[PDB]
Amino acid sequence: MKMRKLVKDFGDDYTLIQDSQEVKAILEYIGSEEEPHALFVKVGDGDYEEVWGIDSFVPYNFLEAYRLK
Repeated sequence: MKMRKLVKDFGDDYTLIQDSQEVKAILEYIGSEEEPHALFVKVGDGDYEEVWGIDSFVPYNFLEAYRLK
């Protein structure tokens, strides 16, 4: 499983989440103690198939995202 991925490599099958409150909700949902400021999520079959975070609120293609789910 690839545990790290460059933002620039997140295609259209992913969605960016920046809303502070939604990030918090998601993190609790998946049970993560990590504190990213933005998420890249892949939604699948009515659930979150993947959840990745970046420590920056603004997404830069060069940032490295880390998989949380």
